[PDB]
Amino acid sequence: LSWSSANKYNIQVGDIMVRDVTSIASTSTYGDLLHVLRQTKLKFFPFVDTPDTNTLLGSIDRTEVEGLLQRRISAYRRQPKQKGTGQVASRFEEMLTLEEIYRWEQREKNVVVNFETCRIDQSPFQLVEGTSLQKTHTLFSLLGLDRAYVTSMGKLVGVVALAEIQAAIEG
Amino acid sequence: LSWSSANKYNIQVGDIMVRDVTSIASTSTYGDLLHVLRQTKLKFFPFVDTPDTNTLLGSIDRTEVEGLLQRRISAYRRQPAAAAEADEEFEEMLTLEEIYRWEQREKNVVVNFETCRIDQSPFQLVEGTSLQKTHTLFSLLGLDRAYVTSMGKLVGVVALAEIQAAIEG
Repeated sequence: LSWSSANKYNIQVGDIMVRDVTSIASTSTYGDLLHVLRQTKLKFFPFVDTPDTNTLLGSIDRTEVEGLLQRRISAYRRQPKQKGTGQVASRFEEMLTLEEIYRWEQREKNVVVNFETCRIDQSPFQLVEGTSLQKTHTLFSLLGLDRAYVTSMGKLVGVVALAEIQAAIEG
Repeated sequence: LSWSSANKYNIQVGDIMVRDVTSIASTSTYGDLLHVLRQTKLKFFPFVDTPDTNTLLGSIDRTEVEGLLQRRISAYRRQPAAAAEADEEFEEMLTLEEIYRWEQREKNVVVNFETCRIDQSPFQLVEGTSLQKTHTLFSLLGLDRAYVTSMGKLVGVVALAEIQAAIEG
């Protein structure tokens, strides 16, 4: 003779995941890049199909985005005691001024970016909404992750950060 | 009428194993669970990876499945414990009409086999295996049903009944 019942916790990536993701799509412009760099602190972004479709194609590093932008800026002016100005005289020729870079983005702020010389990284996992907070935590622990992208059949749906996960697991 | 009159030779799990297994996968819903319970009489099922990949991760008991379902149902009518199911018209009891409505709403919700107990099999039974070795396997472990696998993948079920009969016919 016996009875039947029970209870439990039941949290999931979705009741933690941020649905407003700062992503970079193959259709974004150099203005989009500068924005992501200036308006965030993220060390990497999800590299999407298109802001509409949202097919997660991988992720791009901040240092990788900074590179594309640098290669562009330089490959544009590529023409081939006085007052001191501020300038990113990289390379080693003759101070490429800061006023120039300001005017640079004014001119190419809407030019779609060419992510060809850029390195997109493939994720070694798949994290879906239904996933339990415990399996999501174990995933982060075994791979040593800080941020993971939750997908839905290839499409970006949100971002989960280990911080948010731990806190949710303690609340 | 009917017909018959045959026999067998050097038989193997495969020439006996049922290839259409009723399994439970980690991706199945609560409807799948209610299905397996209402349409079968099995005491346990093979717990698979995905119905597609079919990695045999273990096996779930019927009582175990009934539990997960029970735990769901109750932890859906809000929060709280203490209330038996029942044919309506003694209070705070999940009425049978509610449970009906329950499966109508959670029928396609994938199940969380976390609170559930999955049992690891102590053996490996492959297709190439001879009907004599499979019988000895069942005999020593005292089995009724065994899952035949192919490199981790669920391939079919063999029942002791089927084995004995095969060994006599």
